Amino acid sequence: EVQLVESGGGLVQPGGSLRLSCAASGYSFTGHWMNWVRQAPGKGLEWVGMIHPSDSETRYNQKFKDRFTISVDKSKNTLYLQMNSLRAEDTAVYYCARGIYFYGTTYFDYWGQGTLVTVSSASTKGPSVFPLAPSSGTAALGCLVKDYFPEPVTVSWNSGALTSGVHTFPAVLQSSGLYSLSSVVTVPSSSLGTQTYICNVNHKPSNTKVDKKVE
Amino acid sequence: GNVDLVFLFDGSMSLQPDEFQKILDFMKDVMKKLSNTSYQFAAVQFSTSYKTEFDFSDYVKRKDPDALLKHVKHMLLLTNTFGAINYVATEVFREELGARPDATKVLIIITDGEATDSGNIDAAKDIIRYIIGIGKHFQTKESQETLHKFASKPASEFVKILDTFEKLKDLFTELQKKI
Amino acid sequence: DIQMTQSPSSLSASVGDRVTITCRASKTISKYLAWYQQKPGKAPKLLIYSGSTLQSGVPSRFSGSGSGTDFTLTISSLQPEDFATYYCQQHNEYPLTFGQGTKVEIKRTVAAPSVFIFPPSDEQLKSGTASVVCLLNNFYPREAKVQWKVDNALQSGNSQESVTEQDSKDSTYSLSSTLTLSKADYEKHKVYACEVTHQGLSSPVTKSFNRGEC
Repeated sequence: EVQLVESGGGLVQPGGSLRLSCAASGYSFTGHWMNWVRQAPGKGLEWVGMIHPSDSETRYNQKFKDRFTISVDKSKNTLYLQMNSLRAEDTAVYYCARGIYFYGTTYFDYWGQGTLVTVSSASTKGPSVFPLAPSSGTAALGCLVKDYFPEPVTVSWNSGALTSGVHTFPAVLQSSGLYSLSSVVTVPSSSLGTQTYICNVNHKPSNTKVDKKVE
Repeated sequence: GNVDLVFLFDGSMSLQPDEFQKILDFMKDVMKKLSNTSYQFAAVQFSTSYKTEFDFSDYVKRKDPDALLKHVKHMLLLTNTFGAINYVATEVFREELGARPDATKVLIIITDGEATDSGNIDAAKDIIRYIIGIGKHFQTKESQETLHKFASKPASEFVKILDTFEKLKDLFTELQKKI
Repeated sequence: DIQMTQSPSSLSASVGDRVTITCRASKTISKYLAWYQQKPGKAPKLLIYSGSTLQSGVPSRFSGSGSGTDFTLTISSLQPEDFATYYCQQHNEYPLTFGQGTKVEIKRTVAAPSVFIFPPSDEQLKSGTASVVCLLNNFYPREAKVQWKVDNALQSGNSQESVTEQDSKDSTYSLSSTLTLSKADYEKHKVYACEVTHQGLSSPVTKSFNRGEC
């Protein structure tokens, strides 16, 4: 299958640099134009620019041409976006998307999963995971992921063996400037006391993996 | 010794962006194989009118089939196969565009539909002409026989009708075990 | 540049209705407009290009129309899976510009929230803070009140909510409130309650627990 997997996002200070990666698979990487699109939290999509891997010909949005540099590595089937002199408004989800050049200019048919870039002058804080133990017929239980920076965190249950009745709530921001989210799962009420529940909390910016058994 | 080969590829409204893409990849795989070799290439898209996507002296400078064809756009119009071959005979096989007077003339035509025009291709009589008809339009002998007047004689060897665009892959490997 | 203007900014429609989203252009762009569907947390998904061409895999219930400045995406017979902001994009000239998106939400039948309450963990207490979590599970509409009470003292300004995005199947919402206190404060009081008001509830529902018990 056509696959676009991105890496390199995280926390970066104002005036700092960062290089994102886009690993492309399942098609001839040198046969399609590649694009970078970004999306600020709770806002719209912005085109950054394109690159043709074959010879690395580029076209930019002029809004981005100064501090953003798009390059390629045909040997690794990988696309890069080099960001420089970053500022708060550059906080966005950055997608790499494969484009079609056939009709008009360009539209995008295959997208990357995205990666969050947070521009802030704060420090990376890993989370604490506290059990939301079930009640003393349907029971709820969960994990409280607390006091982390920046976003995001991933939460799964039983290594992925459980998706039914799972609710990973959006992170909220608090006074401390740290995030905190809860992830809850509804289970049979009689299953407790014999069935094992473990939430898998991952915070890549801080290199914090936590396996938390609830009860 | 050395040969000048032109790809005359279909770009009509009956092609799907995927089927158009497969033709483009086919032309590349061919070039890639026939590289480190005394061949030089040119590619012309045809529909209602005709456009040289890259010429010979573009090829001998760039060499990369991927970089040479990156600006191609899908015409999405008709299939004027007659006017197209004449255009390749008078406009593309010129030293203005980088053609060699000692090199033998070869033409690979790729289409998925019957010609939407008429006339003759007498202008292209000293060009070796291959024609590749691709599926579901050449699903009847009568229609397959319409491509014979474009190709070199005998059709037995210069006409290939493929069942599906997925079969352009099959065709490429055929040519690899060929001499 | 070309300003793409979408209409409306958000909407709600019941399952099986005709949704018509309009995208308008700063100035003529022939027929070269594309539609994208973006689901929560996920990347945008191609639906239509060149004004009216359906992409391979996209259900024919999606339809693009228009040429020039006025374009329309028509989702005929809306589905629960069809919850996801829609963006339009011009592919006629550079730079490529998008619309601003239209949230398409799904009207369904009123659903009462199930209420669950979670005392702080003893693990978190060992650290000087107490988080009490109230959970409203699988309800509709999205709009609900949560009242935090500590021995009948209303707690205002020391709680934070989150609402899940529409269930792609089922069609509901879930809400999670977190009341945060010091250990000192928490261990000074007994009755911790969560009073939930919703349109689906006949009268407010309370879920409580007593400290040193839970």
